[PDB]
Amino acid sequence: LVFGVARIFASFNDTFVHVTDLSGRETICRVTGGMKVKADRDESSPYAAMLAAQDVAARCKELGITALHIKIRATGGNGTKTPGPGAQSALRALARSGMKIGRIEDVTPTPSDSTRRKGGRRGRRL
Amino acid sequence: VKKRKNNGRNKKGRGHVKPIRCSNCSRCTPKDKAIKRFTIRNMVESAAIRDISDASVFAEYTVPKMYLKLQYCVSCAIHGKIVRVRSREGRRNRAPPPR
Amino acid sequence: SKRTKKVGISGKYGTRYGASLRKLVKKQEVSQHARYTCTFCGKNTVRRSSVGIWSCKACKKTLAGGAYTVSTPAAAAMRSTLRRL
Amino acid sequence: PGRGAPLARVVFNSPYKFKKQRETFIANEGMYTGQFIYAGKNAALTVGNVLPLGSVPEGTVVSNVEEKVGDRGAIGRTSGNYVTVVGHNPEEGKTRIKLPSGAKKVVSSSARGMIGIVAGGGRTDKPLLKASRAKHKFAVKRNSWPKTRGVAM
Amino acid sequence: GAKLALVIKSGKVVLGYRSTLKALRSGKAKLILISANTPPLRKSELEYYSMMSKTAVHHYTGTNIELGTACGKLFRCSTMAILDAGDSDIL
Amino acid sequence: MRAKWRKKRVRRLKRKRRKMRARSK
Amino acid sequence: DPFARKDWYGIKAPAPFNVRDVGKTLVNRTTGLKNANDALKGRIFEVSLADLQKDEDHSFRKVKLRVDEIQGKNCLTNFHGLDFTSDKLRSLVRKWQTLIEANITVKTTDDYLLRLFAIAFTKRRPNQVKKTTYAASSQIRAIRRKMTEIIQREASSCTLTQLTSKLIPEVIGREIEKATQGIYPLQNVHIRKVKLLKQPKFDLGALMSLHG
RNA sequence: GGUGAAAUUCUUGGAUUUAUUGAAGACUAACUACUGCGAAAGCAUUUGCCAAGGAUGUUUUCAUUAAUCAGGAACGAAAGUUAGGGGAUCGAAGACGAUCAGAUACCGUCGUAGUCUUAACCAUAAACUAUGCCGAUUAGGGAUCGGACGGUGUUAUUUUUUGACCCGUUCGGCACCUUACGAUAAAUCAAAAUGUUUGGGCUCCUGGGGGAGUAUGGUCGCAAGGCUGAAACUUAAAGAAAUUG
Ligand SMILES: [Mg+2]
Ligand SMILES: [Mg+2]
Ligand SMILES: [Mg+2]
Ligand SMILES: [Mg+2]
Ligand SMILES: [Mg+2]
Ligand SMILES: [Mg+2]
Ligand SMILES: [Mg+2]
Ligand SMILES: [Mg+2]
Ligand SMILES: [Mg+2]
Ligand SMILES: [Mg+2]
Ligand SMILES: [Mg+2]
Ligand SMILES: [Mg+2]
Ligand SMILES: [Mg+2]
Ligand SMILES: [Mg+2]
Ligand SMILES: [Mg+2]
Repeated sequence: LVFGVARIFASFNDTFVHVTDLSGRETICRVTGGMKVKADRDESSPYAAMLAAQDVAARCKELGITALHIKIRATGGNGTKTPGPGAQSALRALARSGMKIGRIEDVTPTPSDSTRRKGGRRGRRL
Repeated sequence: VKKRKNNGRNKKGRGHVKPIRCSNCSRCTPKDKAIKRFTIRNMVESAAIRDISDASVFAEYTVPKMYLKLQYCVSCAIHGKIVRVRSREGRRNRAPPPR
Repeated sequence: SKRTKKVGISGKYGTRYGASLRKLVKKQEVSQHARYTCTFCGKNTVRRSSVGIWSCKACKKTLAGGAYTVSTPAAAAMRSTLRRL
Repeated sequence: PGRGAPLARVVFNSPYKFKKQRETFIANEGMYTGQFIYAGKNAALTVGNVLPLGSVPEGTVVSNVEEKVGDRGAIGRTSGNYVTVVGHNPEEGKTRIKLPSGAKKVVSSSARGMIGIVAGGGRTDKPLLKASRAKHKFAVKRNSWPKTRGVAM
Repeated sequence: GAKLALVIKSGKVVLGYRSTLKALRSGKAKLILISANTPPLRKSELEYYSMMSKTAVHHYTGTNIELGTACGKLFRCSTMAILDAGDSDIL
Repeated sequence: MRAKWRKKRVRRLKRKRRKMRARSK
Repeated sequence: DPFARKDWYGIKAPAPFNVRDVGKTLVNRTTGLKNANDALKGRIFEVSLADLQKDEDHSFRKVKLRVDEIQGKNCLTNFHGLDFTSDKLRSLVRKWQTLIEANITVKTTDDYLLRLFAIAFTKRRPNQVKKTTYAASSQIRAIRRKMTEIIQREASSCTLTQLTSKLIPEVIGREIEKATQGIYPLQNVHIRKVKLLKQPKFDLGALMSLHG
């Protein structure tokens, strides 16, 4: 039972599914939501994140990766701290494509300082 | 006309309170004036909880819960339907909605 | 009888060199010519000999310091760092 | 004359000949007559002492640093200037310093230096205000004042 | 500090270097106060005199300006000799 | 018109008035 | 296909971890002028303390391991740092209670710098009626003095490996609660993070003693 | 990347993403509250030092030493100014890409001053509780902060003291809940009550809307400007709180 880690970037503009070794120095496969759609607005769609997840899940078979630790992060730090819709699609697809799921953790960068975010004072007048 | 007894915030006796940034606007608003929601929900949706339990190896794993604190300005909370306009008499009721 | 109102020591330059330059110079002219307290005997007899050199008339002890002050903010911050370190 | 930073004449004892070796250092802010100056690898870390850069902790302030071992003083010798020790590397004996110009540099860990800041700081903060004050400033240095504008030639 | 204010109120003290040595030579002095910025040769001379007379020495953590103020005087003082403690507990 | 920028317009007009007087003086 | 030219190694845990085979890894193989020995020397692996100790009560902690030597197809990793998980830390704060954080830096007997972040929370009494459980700032400062004194004294009289043996049961938090019962009673007294600053001269006898 | 959707922009010179380390500057999240301190402006990591402060308790001392204050003085957010240091992020001005009839805007990518700090200015904010300071009295109630007191039982220590929790009393605060013997034009108010049954003490400000916080004179400021401050002329309304559409 070979363990890997699946670092998943889930923003509101795009989704990243990224599998590496236990240290992260060596990356196995890395496909994004924008690699599976023809429109920029669909890069973060739940459907796109699912399609990207399958090809990562398909690709991990050849190296014999059987179990994946999953790390979920959003565009944290000087930004939002809520994962995009792509995070849910990836979790379901890996759990169904034939992968064992190990430890699941949130690794969104949490700033204890929070330098000045863009937009203020009145923010985005929309 | 004074609409509210507490104006729009809670700083009676505090002088000045450092502002914060709105969650989805980045508006600079005081911390006590802002509308704050503490959300505790499972890191995986209830529909996909079963599949995660299927892939458990290691089948006694409990899915962790995301711990978010969302801070909103008045414009965003109203437009996001977090809070709603209440009647003149119903504005004074400082009780959370029942479950 | 409180001669002058604003120029102070910089009244020896007349109406010359511009108002701003005469203010910038009197910041250091007053410090340059002032008498300081000796740190070796406590007498108020330390005056600038030349630039960067300050001599005590009573101790006959010469000290090296700033150009227009006996000590600079950098040296004091530097010196306090070593003592605490 | 013509320097802007005071000099200090320090007297040592010759370890071989029974004679006093006069030598002129560049004084630091804090030095005084009658002070004892210690120079060597085992010298204490006080202002005015001359120590190798390898035996001095990072973040310090030194002056009259030498690029090459034996080149008796090259860097940080004007009025308010100084050299900061950024970090060490004892595997091969090299020390990384920061120069007054803001450039980082790697020198031998056996290179010497004087703890502190050179005396006379803040000299260039007072306007000269007069063609005389510029004239007397350069009269003891060299013949380079005044400069006619080339566009007027 | 505050103890020195009491002894000057009641007891007998000696201010100055030339008279402190005279007190030490007589042997009647029992406490010596030395300022922080006294000349090191003079400081070492006073300490050596006390060792001869078995007299306690206190190194005041202050300059002549502060030591003279502590006695209530308006002049700088570099060293002291306490001959009679008076109603104080400085001993 | 907002009173904030009615004040700004007058304040700008006052600055121009002082320059016209300095010119004559 | 740049994966047939990549070999797979293993990870070896040091004492006193129950499970010594942490897992596998991937790297480019030796091909001349590119050695595998120095390519893996310095890698960091973040693994759960629960897996190493085969327990379900350690699921919220993580242990970092640093590659120091390679023995064939096994990398003898040494302890590199202890830390919590994000899920546990956010669940621990809550409201209406005072959070106390203490930090210190200790030098072990084998020339190791370790910065230890200690965390604690106030205790709700069984018969308490009021909502809040806040502590006075004088008590908090008094609590912090006790915490720093215990952490410094407890970790100073031990080596690096001895400290890890102390961290596994979280024994240090036990006396911190015990010492602070008379000031203000606490809960969830833990060591939130363990971070090393420098290392001494690299050793093999000490390294092999943990793996043998 | 980014958006409602895009584009400017970066990218096979490996962009974005992954791990480790370093540097820089700013900031101090979650804990964080109808909680605290400060005259106000304001104040949130640890430690040490320096000086200060209110409340409490008092069978300590002085004995009217007091209240409010025209002129007068200290402090005074942000922005702005002068001279150095620093300059990560954000970001006036400016340049582009969109949208649009136009878009000198909202949106997006850059980006200077500024944002940070030492020395010196400036003295204005919806500087608001839009509610001056001192004093007395007047309906109930529960929370909470600091101190003190009395009682009770657990808990940790203890040659039985102290801390946490519980109940009650009282002083002093931040406020809050119901009510009207009252007040107001009303909204609402335990003060905006004790006022045509009109007098406790003191200071400041206003007299329909504009012109106008303008002109001029004076004074302060490096400047921006601040303080003081009209008149001609014009007009039958402007305005406050509620009511039905
Ligand atoms: Mg305010
Ligand atoms: Mg010509
Ligand atoms: Mg790359
Ligand atoms: Mg508090
Ligand atoms: Mg904090
Ligand atoms: Mg007190
Ligand atoms: Mg005003
Ligand atoms: Mg007002
Ligand atoms: Mg009253
Ligand atoms: Mg109370
Ligand atoms: Mg109480
Ligand atoms: Mg209060
Ligand atoms: Mg009238
Ligand atoms: Mg009028
Ligand atoms: Mg109306």
